[PDB]
Amino acid sequence: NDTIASQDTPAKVVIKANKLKDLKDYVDDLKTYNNTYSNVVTVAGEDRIETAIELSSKYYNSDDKNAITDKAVNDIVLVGSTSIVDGLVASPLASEKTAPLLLTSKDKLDSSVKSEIKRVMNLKSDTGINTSKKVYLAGGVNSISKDVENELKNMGLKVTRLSGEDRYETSLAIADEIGLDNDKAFVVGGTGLADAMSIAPVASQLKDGDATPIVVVDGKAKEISDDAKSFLGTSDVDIIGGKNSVSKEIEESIDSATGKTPDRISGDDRQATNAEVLKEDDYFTDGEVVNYFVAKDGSTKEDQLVDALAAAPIAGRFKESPAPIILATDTLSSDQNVAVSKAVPKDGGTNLVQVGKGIASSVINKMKDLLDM
Amino acid sequence: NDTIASQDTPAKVVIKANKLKDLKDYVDDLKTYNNTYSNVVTVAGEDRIETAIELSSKYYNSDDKNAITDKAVNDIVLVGSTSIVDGLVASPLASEKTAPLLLTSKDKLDSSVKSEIKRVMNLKSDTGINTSKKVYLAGGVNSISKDVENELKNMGLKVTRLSGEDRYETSLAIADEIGLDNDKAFVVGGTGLADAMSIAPVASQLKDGDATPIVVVDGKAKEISDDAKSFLGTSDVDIIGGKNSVSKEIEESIDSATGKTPDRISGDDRQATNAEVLKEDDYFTDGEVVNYFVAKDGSTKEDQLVDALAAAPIAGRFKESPAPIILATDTLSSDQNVAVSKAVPKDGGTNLVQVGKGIASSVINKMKDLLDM
Amino acid sequence: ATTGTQGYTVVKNDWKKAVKQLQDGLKDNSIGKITVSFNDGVVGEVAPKSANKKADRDAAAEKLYNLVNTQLDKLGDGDYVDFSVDYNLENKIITNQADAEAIVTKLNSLNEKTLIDIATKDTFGMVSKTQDSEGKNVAATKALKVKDVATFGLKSGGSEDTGYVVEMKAGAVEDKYGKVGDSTAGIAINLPSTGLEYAGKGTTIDFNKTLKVDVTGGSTPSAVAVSGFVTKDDTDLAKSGTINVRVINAKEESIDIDASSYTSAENLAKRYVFDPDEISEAYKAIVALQNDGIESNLVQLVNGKYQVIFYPEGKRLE
Amino acid sequence: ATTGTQGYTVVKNDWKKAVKQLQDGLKDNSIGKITVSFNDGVVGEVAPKSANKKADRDAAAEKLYNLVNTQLDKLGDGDYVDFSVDYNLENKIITNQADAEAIVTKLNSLNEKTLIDIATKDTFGMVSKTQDSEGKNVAATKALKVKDVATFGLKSGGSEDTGYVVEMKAGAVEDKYGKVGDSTAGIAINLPSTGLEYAGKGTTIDFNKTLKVDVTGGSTPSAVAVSGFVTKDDTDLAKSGTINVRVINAKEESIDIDASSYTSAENLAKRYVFDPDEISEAYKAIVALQNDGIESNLVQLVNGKYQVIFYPEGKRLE
Repeated sequence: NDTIASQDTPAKVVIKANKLKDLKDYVDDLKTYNNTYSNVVTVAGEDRIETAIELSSKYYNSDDKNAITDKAVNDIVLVGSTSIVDGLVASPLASEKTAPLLLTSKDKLDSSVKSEIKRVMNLKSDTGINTSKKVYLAGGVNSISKDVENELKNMGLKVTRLSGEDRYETSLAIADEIGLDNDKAFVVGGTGLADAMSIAPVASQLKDGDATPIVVVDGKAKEISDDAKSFLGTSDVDIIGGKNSVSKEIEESIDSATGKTPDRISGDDRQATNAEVLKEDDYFTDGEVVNYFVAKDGSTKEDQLVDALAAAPIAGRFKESPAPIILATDTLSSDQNVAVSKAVPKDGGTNLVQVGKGIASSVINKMKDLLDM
Repeated sequence: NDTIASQDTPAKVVIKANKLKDLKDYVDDLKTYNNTYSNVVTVAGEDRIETAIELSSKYYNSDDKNAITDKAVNDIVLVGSTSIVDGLVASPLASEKTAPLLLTSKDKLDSSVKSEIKRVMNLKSDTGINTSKKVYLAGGVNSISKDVENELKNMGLKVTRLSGEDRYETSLAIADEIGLDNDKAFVVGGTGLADAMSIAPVASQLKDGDATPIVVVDGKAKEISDDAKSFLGTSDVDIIGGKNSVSKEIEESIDSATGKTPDRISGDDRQATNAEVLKEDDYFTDGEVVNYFVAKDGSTKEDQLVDALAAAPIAGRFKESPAPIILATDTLSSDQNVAVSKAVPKDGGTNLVQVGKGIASSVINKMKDLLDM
Repeated sequence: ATTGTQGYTVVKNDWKKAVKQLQDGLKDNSIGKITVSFNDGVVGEVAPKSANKKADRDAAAEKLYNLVNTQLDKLGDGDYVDFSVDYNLENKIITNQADAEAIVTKLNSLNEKTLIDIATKDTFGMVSKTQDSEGKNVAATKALKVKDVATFGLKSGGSEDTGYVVEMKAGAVEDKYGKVGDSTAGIAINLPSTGLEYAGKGTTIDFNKTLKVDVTGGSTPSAVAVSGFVTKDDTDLAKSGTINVRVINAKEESIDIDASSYTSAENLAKRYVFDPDEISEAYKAIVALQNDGIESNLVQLVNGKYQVIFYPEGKRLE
Repeated sequence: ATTGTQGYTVVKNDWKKAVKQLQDGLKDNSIGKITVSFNDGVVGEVAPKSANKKADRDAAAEKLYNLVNTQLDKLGDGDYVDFSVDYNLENKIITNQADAEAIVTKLNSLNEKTLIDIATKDTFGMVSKTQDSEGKNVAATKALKVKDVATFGLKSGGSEDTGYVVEMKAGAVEDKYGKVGDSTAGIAINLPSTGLEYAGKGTTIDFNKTLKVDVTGGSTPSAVAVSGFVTKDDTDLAKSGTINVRVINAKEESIDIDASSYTSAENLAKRYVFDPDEISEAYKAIVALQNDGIESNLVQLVNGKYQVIFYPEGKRLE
């Protein structure tokens, strides 16, 4: 009626009760609190830049239990910290390249970021930086200036810039690098920032190594661009967002070009659209989604969606079960609550990762309830 | 007349010359600059506390080429950042225990230090802190307060305090933990702080796992303490420092107690004594010392010898060839210049580690010349 | 001996009682040999030179204590002492004469307990040996008590070397079994002829079965018998084998949920990290026991309270 | 090819000339086969169907270019192309009739060069075949020039298929070797009977040894000979074997120490990290060559300049 304990154990815990039911309840709570203090992690710094670094340090070149890689990486994806628009579709790139998505100030490369780059890639004075060490700049000069690009080159790294004359051309530059190999692509409107962040984790899900590209299109135009049409070829397209993000005209345009009827995952607002991504069976299976990420929705400010941008690749590759990102600053929507409820198994969730500061307590609490944590 | 180059090589460097001698000179300079930008490291932060952390992060639980250990450690040695006197003889303890020597503020455990402790010991929320994780506090309450000791206990670490009513009793507490197992001990005067730092690397040299203890004695007293006599037993003693640090009376006292004639390694000043430690054949072999550490001498301020304190264990265990510490803030002494000259082989030095900020450039340059770097 | 094994884990504070039990075991001849280890290394071996000699068993017990008392008493963190205990319950004896007399007085405390009541017209009981003038049974003077059935006391020829033996001697009863006013002759009361001895060979007297009446026939009784000593195995554990005991430098944490003040499950999680599989398996064993009839090693009834045991990995950070 | 093995490393910028040399090698029949690899994977094999046919050799050369020209021209970072070259210099031929005639005219430009001067009383030279009335040697009419020794021109039966061959035909000389006024008879001049052909079998004509006079005897000469074609190996490398060539996407850094402006050793160290053992071995090879005359593969004389090659690990941080 006993086992021989390890010599290093700090205590012998004997939990007694007259009633087996009172014991049951205690041991249940113990389990919950044990798992919760173990699997309910917050990954945040004081800045948006620090949050991205925290993500990189935890998940890339890390001994952490849920790390994407334990060895040094060969690729970085860098995004302008303010410019959510330029790097909007960079998450699937970061995923495919086995790279952290880091944020930098536009003018000067942040010393914090420089340090993390050295750490994650294992760059040292005594060791040569061979041509396999690569840094992708997602955005033009207005998001990541030439000054920063030259500073990265000066340290001895190969620097490829994925950019165009506008957000649309820039997205195609990024999407082109990712490649449309699995006959599937995601399309988002120019202003549909939260929508791109809802789908980013899904796009970041790798199948035989390849991520799925996201393309930004002019949602109020008569037609999409020749470049978009050429890139999209004859692939299945899922439009993320409502008519106000990507019009009826654009849907037809994509229909005509591809010759295949595009799907539409959308809601009345950003939180509804986020819920729909989770509810969509193609992206997630009912009662088989255990790992979850939470980040701000960008209702207060749009550029605060960069937390989700940095997190999305990790969410896509997380453990052995891809995770969505729930978008919520102050409050979860009714649609989200439902979505998670149907997504999570009977047993409940096994991982919850809050990304960034300023996410209200009710939100995490609600998530913990829904996941039984 | 050629080799098949690696695919990842950034260039093919062809160095040509009409005169073989001009080539010789170029390739010689190349070698020097190549080794120097590789093996002449500075390890310093903005604070004394940060310098110690930098040392820990570089050499303990590190993938660095010259790291003391690549896995997580089980022991920390903590010292009050201002109190050089209390932790004076802690370096050989840190060495024997395979521990970094960290510095903390007396009242509040520094967040920087707390973070490094977690990193170096690999402490995590999801993993249990078993009873093998130990933190030694070298000093009484006036160097490291109860507040800090309780804060370390609260994190889940075993905390043993090595202290006494004064510096002398505290040294014996530390020396007692190290153990006088190899029938040998070092003795330094109460005011001989620089002398203790000169010998600390030597004391930190392990032989069959064991370091050699250092004991502080009242240098102007008629006799050493009963506790010192009891600890020292019948062992060989090497006194470090001149008459003004440890009197003739004390030498006799140690002679009488041990029954063995104590040696004396000393000079007219601290820099001379430092040189003598290097010149002493028992501690270092002529033309076989290639690795060198440099730190401030404490002439400007005595407490600035904490850099040497933190470095000394690493110096003792460095690579496969123990290193001394040269004590010099603004200038090397004539004795030091000579000492290194005789110490270094014909080939020159292979490693130079500057520890801390305010070491003058002439000093490092002189060292680089003496070591042919 | 080894961390995952079946065996006992004694905390430091209780080392004295644990060693005393091993000493008692050596004295009463339960334990043939104890191999002692300080951490991973075997340091000593305790065994009486001849089990049949009392002095040799006491010598073994003294040596055992002398060896380990300082190591256990001053046990540091991470240190532990393992005892591999070769035992054999069939060799166990009652080596103290005071212990044998303690059983005799335990038996004597039942002397006044009524086994069979005096008979009535409705209910069967004790009747007289001879019937009335009409040829019907009449009630007995007194009820049948334990004092009427047998006397107790230790047998002659016992010793500390070989062991003592509590003995039961059958009495005599003239009164018989029947109903008052019944024509059928009272049935003779069969007194204990067997199970008259008890040596205590790793077994204890089952008082539910010892000196109990056994009426045979049901509605029409034909025979009445009173049992002698009926024993029971004092443990579920095997008669012979080897047992591993380990002392560790850990504090015992008593969490009584029924108490006025106890450590909440939250604060317990805050203080220690538990192995998830250790908990989940314990929880599943509780749920299974609650919902179905399924008993488990993980959950057990001890001292009128259901309990689980956890040896956490270590303390939790912060 | 494999990293660190013996073989050639061509930078991207020079891929065109490298492939042209392989093409020329295929055309002139030096190269029997080339196995091509894009990165680690073998993608193609170039070889003429029959080496004796010109068309087949040209076809091989065209195929080689067609295969690799896009891969090499657009070579990305980390990518490389390896050529395993089965060669045999003995099979090498002169495929152009213009090249053969260029050698003939090169030989014909020596026709007026005097090999042996007319004899004097002091110095040995050319004398007449018959002595004067008194029985002493008399000076020859003309000196011995190259035109007197042999005529040049390409041999009949040559073709682009099999190859052309420059031929030397020995002349005739009546005049002999001696001193004027000497009684001993003039020594017969041995004209070239061997080395009359040159096909260019991986060799070039050594003009220091070709058509040179070889007087035997010293103070008292006994024999005089004029050599035919004496060749020299155009490269130090073996006649037959297999060689590995690798193109990489790296920039070439020419560091000429004799130039007005070059990269200082400091700035070079600042820009790249070098393998310490790669340098030390190179330095030791230079010192050894400087002090002791010991030659090495690591340091070599090329175009009147001593050179070393370094392939650094990568660029240096900061």
